[PDB]
Amino acid sequence: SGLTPCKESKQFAKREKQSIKKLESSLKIYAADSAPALAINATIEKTKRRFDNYAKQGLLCGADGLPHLIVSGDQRHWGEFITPGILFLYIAGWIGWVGRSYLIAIRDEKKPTQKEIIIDVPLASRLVFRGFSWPIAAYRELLNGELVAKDV
Amino acid sequence: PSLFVPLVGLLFPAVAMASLFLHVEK
Amino acid sequence: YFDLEDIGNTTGQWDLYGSDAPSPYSPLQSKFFETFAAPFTKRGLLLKFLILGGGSTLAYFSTTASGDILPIVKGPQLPPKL
Amino acid sequence: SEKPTYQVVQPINGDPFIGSLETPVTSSPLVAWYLSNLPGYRTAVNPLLRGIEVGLAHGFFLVGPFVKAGPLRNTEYAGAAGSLAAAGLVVILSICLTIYGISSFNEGDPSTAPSLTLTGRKKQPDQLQTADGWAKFTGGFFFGGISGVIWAFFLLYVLDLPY
Amino acid sequence: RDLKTYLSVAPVASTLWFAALAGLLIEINRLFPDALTFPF
Amino acid sequence: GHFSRTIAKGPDTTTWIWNLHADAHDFDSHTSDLEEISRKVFSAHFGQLSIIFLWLSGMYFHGARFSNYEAWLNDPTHIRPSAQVVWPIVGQEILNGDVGGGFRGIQITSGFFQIWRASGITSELQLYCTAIGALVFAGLMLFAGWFHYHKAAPKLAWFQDVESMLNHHLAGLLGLGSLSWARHQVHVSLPINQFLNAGVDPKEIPLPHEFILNRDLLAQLYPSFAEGATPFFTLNWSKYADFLTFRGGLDPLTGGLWLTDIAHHHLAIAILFLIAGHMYRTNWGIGHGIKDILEAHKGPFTGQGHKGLYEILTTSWHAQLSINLAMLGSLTIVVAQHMYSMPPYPYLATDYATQLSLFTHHMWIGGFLIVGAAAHAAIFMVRDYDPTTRYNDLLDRVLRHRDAIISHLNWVCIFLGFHSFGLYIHNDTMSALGRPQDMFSDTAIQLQPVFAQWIQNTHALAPGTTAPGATASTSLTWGGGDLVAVGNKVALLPIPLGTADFLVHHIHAFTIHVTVLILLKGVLFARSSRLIPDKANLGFRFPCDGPGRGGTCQVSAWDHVFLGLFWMYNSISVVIFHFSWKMQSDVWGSINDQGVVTHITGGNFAQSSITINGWLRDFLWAQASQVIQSYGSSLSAYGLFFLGAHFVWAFSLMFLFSGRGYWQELIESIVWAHNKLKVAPATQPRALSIVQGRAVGVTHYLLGGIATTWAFFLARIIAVG
Amino acid sequence: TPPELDPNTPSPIFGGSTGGLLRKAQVEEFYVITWESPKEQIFEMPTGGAAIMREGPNLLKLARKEQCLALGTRLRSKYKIKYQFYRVFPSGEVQYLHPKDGVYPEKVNPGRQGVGVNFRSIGKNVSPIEVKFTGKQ
Amino acid sequence: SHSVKIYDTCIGCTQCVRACPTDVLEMIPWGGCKAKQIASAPRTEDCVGCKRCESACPTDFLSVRVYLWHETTRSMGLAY
Ligand code: CLA
Ligand code: CLA
Ligand code: CLA
Ligand SMILES: CCCCCCCCCCCCCCCC(=O)OC[C@H](COP(=O)(O)OC[C@@H](O)CO)OC(=O)CCCCCCCCCCCCCCC
Ligand SMILES: CC1=C(/C=C/C(C)=C/C=C/C(C)=C\C=C\C=C(C)\C=C\C=C(C)\C=C\C2=C(C)CCCC2(C)C)C(C)(C)CCC1
Ligand code: SF4
Ligand code: SF4
Ligand code: SF4
Repeated sequence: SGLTPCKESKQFAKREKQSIKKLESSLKIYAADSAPALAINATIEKTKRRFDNYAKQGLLCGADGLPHLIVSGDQRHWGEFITPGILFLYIAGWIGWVGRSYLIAIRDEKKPTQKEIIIDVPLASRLVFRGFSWPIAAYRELLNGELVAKDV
Repeated sequence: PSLFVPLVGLLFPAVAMASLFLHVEK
Repeated sequence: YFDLEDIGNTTGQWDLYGSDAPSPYSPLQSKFFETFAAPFTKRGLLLKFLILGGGSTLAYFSTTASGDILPIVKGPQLPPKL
Repeated sequence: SEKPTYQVVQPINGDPFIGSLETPVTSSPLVAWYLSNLPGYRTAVNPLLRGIEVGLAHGFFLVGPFVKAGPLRNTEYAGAAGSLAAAGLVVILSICLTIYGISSFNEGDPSTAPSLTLTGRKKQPDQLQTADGWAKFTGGFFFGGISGVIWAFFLLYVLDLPY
Repeated sequence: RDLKTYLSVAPVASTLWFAALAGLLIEINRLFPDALTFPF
Repeated sequence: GHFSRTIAKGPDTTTWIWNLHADAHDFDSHTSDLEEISRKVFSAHFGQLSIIFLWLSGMYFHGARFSNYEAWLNDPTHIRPSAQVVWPIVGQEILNGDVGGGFRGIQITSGFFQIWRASGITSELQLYCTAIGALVFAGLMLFAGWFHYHKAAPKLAWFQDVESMLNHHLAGLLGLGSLSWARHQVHVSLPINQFLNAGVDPKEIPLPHEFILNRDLLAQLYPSFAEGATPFFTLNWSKYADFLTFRGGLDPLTGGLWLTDIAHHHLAIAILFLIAGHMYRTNWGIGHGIKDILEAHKGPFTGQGHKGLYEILTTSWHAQLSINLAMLGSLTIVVAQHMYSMPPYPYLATDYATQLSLFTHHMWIGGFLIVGAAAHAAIFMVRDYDPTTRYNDLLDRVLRHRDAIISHLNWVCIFLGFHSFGLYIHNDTMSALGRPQDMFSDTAIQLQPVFAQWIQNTHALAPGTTAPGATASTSLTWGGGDLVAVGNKVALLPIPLGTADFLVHHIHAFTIHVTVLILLKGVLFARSSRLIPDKANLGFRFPCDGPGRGGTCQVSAWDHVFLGLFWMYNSISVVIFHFSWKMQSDVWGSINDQGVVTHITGGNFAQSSITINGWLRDFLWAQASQVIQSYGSSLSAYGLFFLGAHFVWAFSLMFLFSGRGYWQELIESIVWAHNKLKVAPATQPRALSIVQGRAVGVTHYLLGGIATTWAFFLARIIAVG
Repeated sequence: TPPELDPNTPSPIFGGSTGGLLRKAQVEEFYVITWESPKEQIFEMPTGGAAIMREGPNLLKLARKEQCLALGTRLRSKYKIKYQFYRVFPSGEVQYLHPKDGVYPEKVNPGRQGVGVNFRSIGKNVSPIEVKFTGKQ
Repeated sequence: SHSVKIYDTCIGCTQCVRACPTDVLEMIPWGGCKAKQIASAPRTEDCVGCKRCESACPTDFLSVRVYLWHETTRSMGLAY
């Protein structure tokens, strides 16, 4: 953390100006009122906006003038990894739990492989939303989240 | 001096390859 | 059609292709060659003579004026940091 | 087997179960006559005499390439002395010949060569093979090679045609 | 008409699913582009 | 497997899924009924034609709505040809770059812009119609296949009448096709382009149909059109010579072949294909029995010959497919080497970016198709070769002395390999040791290609002497002292041939001979071998026959195509490299006011392409700087694809250097982890088959390798040209 | 069973090839195969192509043994033909192999001798052990 | 040459024999299974070691096992 925040940065600020000047260089040959015109100018506002937002949310920015994320767990920078990370695992589990729940329901009777290549069973009866509460799989763990066939 | 030895370092492969050839076909 | 356990040779490509020629000979000049090529006909003795004939290679390199073994002269480069 | 065959590719010596076939290149009187002659062939002749012919011819041939394409093409100093190089090759080439001759012993069950001509005459042996025979031949080659080398240099070390 | 449904229920399902997923993701990026963090 | 019932049966392993696609088009493995197969493939061709037709519709459509073709028309010299536009999402809009004409788009290299100008197309209105007409055709073609498989499928007897099919295809399609196009040229292409070369502007050009109706507009230029009766019926034909000529060479203002020549060309080609169309026997007497004529040729060397061929090439698709693939591929290659030397389109040669990519594209397509000929030729030997019913005798003997052909071809490759690559290793060693006199160079011991230099010499002195009607040369690479310069760019110039040109041709001799070796060895030894006397019973596509006999890996004819596939890559990959450097170094460049010509790399080909280090530095390292510095610019995608290809390529080595036994054992440990958590699929996961792993390997190798140059070349010529 | 023996028989029509015997036959071994055809048919012939079968005893000389069986197994299929092949050697000698018992190996016969039969069952093999043998005895 | 063994876990389906192109195996009267036959490996000298026999075996793991040992011309599959 030798980095000083993107607000009091001279490099990250300089980098903003450099990028928009190059974009401005391009619209000079098309004449305003034209299509390639807005597209360039629309790109410029997005450029200004993203530079503006990064300074707001914190983001430390190294000497190179680009934001560096801090994943130490620091409460000041939770939004840089932990909060998106919690969101990922949620969806990651949800997918995992829904998929597992499917192959389980299929196994008894029928031709199980038939359901795997073709699933004219959609979410089975109603399996998707079951993922809304996947984390309750912790309670599935205390019972039989795992099979006892091989080892423990 | 050093212009006598790298060739015997090349006479030696000739000698070694010949001897070994006789050894392996025997 | 023609397989004969009696002769196993013609059965196989045992026969010398007509390129064999077991004909006469060549002029009497041979009487000369047989006299002077004899020491090299012994084998093993010749193997040695040729290897020790490698003493020629040593002699030829110990004494050799025109092979690049001299700079010829220059002032050498320092050169990246001396 | 002549001559209304109206076709070329007679099975090798009448045997269609031995791999090879009869073609003009394989068997044409001109080719056959040519092949029958030469030192490698010409069985029943002294091996030393044959090596000399072969050796002498090759040694002479080797000089040209070495002298012309040598590191000193291109030099009085290396005007043709490179022929010495051609000579060295025949020194080495005589080793390879000598060591190969040790694959034939002196017992020697002389000759691994076929014991019959085509036409299955069933008569005669070859003798190039065998320890004594092969060795004579090398010695001839060595002799023939060194000489062919010197002679070719000779003419070149005088020449006049073609400068 | 049972047949068309099944037909749409093979690996094509994957394309439709990933097309729908892509559309969602792109549109999310339209409304919230250049997102390096979750700040709420 | 949808195609077969047992195949469809049920899935127990994942191998079923891979097999399903692998034998999807393998029509002769689904039935033994020849008629059923033929009916299948015939409909399949319709479905193909629909796709390429749809493909064309999108090219015309995009040219209309998403291109600056009109803008390029007025100022072709320094406007960059661009079709297709990128939506401004997740930062994409940077790929939209300055291409001139006040337009933002990706610069293209297909060459449609040059095609459209030649056709006399002037407005998006015209492109819009052609797009719809193509879609209408695409609807037909797709419908036509459905109609000829479910409603009215032809008999086997229909397909077997090859004589009738021949007569039509090289007359009804070729002849009238050439003739029909010949008409559009002199009525639309030639008049309109004549205006375009006069700087009249497209909107100031009258509409094409006004040229056809009243002769007045078309007659003021090319006054032979003035006579209503026309001198054609007078059969003098000398009067017509104004709109068509045998001038040849190149127009100094448009840089393409004179349309004045191409019209005459098609006029000749048309009837030449119309006459040659009247050859084979049908129903009304006059004609040939190809069966009869084929039988007639026999020989002291061939004994019976060609007898029985007609039976083979009328009952075996793979036999016909091999022949067609062998020459259609060969045709694509000569197309590449005829369009570069004789630029047939207006402002084509000037557009260096298009020319490099056109030549390179045709070389790969031609290269691939030829390799495919090897496959189906081998498939024929395994599946359709039956001496009992269809003996040829030509095929025999070939099989009879097959150990001979391969052994000789084996030797030639070694001779060529030494006498090609070795020379370079010589030069690389003599230069490193500080003795350039020793090297094979124009400055030292030179190996001049006097034969090629002599053929070019006679082509230069051809007009007037052995070609009176020819005013100028065929191509300006055979010119002598001529120089065409469209814009500030050089369209074409006499191409020199030196010792550096002697080496590279001998490398192409090599690479082609080895590629032939691998493929031809797989075809002849497809059925039997001393090693495997019954290989034909193992099929065409099998991995092996065990570790026995020391090891019998890749003995299949399939694997010979697999090995020869890399070599076809190695081959072309160096042809296109020869093309790129030679054109940049000794042809392409800018011409000044005085007449001094500066080439892109400045004639460094002659003394630096004789070294391996020279290609690695002066060519690769040098000309890469564009692709590796394309970040933050319009050519951003090429930089990424350059890196992206390098990956799919190194990704192939994973499949090629290993075997499935390792992977299956690894999966075992992974299946265990699944069974612990109730997440084991009923469809048991299996590793790829031994043969599939090779198929997967070579595809990614070719993709990553080919793709990687694609980005190489397209980044280079665009930034420089 | 008494081996029948082969003396002289005519060879099938063919005209030659480059896949025939070569030197190995002269110095090590070569294999011959005999079969009787009820018709002058046409068979593929390994290591080449197209040869007329002939009608009669039919005698053919090949190499590797395997080449003979391949032909023989094709000879038993397609055409309902019985066949037998031997290993000639270079100095006469009469080694007759296959069928041998006189009844095909695939068909169980009364007095053959097991040779290399393990009544342990696989997976019950040991681990070395620096002593001679590998454990799959 | 190569070393081949047969195991009592065999069921006498005779597919290993039909697969062999050199005739290394054969069937044998036995009392161990319903077929009352069992594979035999008398002629290991002609064995090339291609494991065609193993790819025809239906027993859970092979009743016939080929152990590639010393190499000979016959095992090397040479015709020259
Ligand atoms: C009009 C609608 C229609 C319908 C309902 C059918 C229905 C059927 N067809 Mg027919 N067919 C049609 C149109 C249709 N077809 C057309 C327009 C053609 C001309 C090309 C054909 C040519 C054809 C042949 C040769 C055969 C059939 C067969 C069949 C039967 C089996 C289906 C099958 O082949 O497996 C699979 C179903 C598919 C849809 C496979 C996909 C193939 C399409 C064309 C892919 C499209 C190309 C794609 C864009 C390539 C780019 C991919 C890219 C994204 C990477 C089934 C009754 C088969 C049969 O009779 O069984 C023995 C058969 O032999 N069809
Ligand atoms: C004249 C054109 C032509 C035609 C009509 C055929 C027809 C056929 N071929 Mg042939 N082939 C050709 C050209 C042709 N081929 C050429 C030029 C080659 C040399 C490369 C081959 C090499 C070849 C082999 C090795 C085989 C065939 C086989 C077959 C048969 C069935 C195989 C199948 O269904 O495909 C299946 C289709 C797939 C498995 C799809 C594979 C995925 C492709 C290769 C990826 C392509 C990448 C893409 C272009 C770019 C990347 C896109 C991606 C990133 C999204 C069928 C008769 C098979 C056969 O056994 O014959 C009966 C066989 O094994 N062909
Ligand atoms: C660049 C080439 C390359 C790549 C990318 C890999 C990658 C991998 N190897 Mg491999 N390997 C290679 C070359 C390569 N190898 C070579 C030359 C050899 C010597 C023969 C080996 C020998 C080898 C062995 C012995 C093993 C591996 C293993 C692995 C896996 C390790 C798991 C991992 O770290 O990340 C996971 C995967 C990746 C990082 C790459 C996945 C590719 C992308 C990221 C997937 C995304 C697809 C994307 C959506 C595009 C879609 C395409 C579209 C057409 C659908 C990984 C898949 C091991 C393994 O299998 O562990 C499980 C292992 O046992 N490799
Ligand atoms: C030094 C410069 C002078 C050039 C001469 C040397 C260069 C040319 C090489 C000589 C080849 C001889 C061709 C004889 C002309 C010729 O081919 O004769 C063809 C000859 C004719 O047979 P028939 O008369 O029976 O043909 C009619 C019937 O058989 C068919 O219905 O058939 C054979 O020769 C069978 C054996 C094949 C011969 C294989 C040799 C193949 C050579 C391979 C090299 C190809 C080079 C191509 C380069 C483009
Ligand atoms: C905090 C943090 C961190 C750290 C981390 C760590 C270090 C941790 C850890 C961790 C660990 C060390 C963990 C472990 C574990 C374990 C186990 C043993 C597991 C399991 C599991 C399971 C069983 C799952 C299942 C499932 C589910 C539930 C979902 C879906 C899927 C399935 C279905 C698959 C860092 C600092 C980095 C970042 C920031 C934050
Ligand atoms: S590793 Fe594969 S190709 Fe090699 S012997 Fe084994 S099965 Fe055959
Ligand atoms: S490995 Fe081959 S030769 Fe040996 S027993 Fe098995 S099938 Fe017979
Ligand atoms: S495959 Fe196995 S079970 Fe069948 S006969 Fe051979 S050893 Fe016995």
